[PDB]
Amino acid sequence: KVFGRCELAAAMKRHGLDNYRGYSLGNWVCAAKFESNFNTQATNRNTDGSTDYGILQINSRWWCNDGRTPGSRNLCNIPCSALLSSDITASVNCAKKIVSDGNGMNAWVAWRNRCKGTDVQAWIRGCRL
Ligand SMILES: [Cl-]
Ligand SMILES: [Cl-]
Ligand SMILES: [Cl-]
Ligand code: NA
Ligand code: NA
Repeated sequence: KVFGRCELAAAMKRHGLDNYRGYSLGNWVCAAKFESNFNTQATNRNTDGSTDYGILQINSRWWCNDGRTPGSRNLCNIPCSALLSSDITASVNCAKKIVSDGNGMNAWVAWRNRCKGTDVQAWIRGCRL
């Protein structure tokens, strides 16, 4: 599914991401925009052979099992394909683990480089929330 900006904001809010670990909703929307262009089906391979999945580009090296990332962890205890669903629940639940692991949203390179330090509230401006 390709979410609209406000549609995703509302879904993320409903799933408890607003202010989760201190990160306002606009951070999460911004991260999703630049990680996946709001596309739940986005996948991208990494140099190391892991792959990033879904709207938040969660990495099979650590977070999910895709069966082809040898020696990797599955800290979210999910098949990576679950992160591609139109239902963002699995992505959100796994993102909550990631963001809680000590590094905050710096786990998401696009967030670091394109959202952090910007007016992220712009990403939810105009949305009925
Ligand atoms: Cl915000
Ligand atoms: Cl694997
Ligand atoms: Cl933090
Ligand atoms: Na992979
Ligand atoms: Na994801």
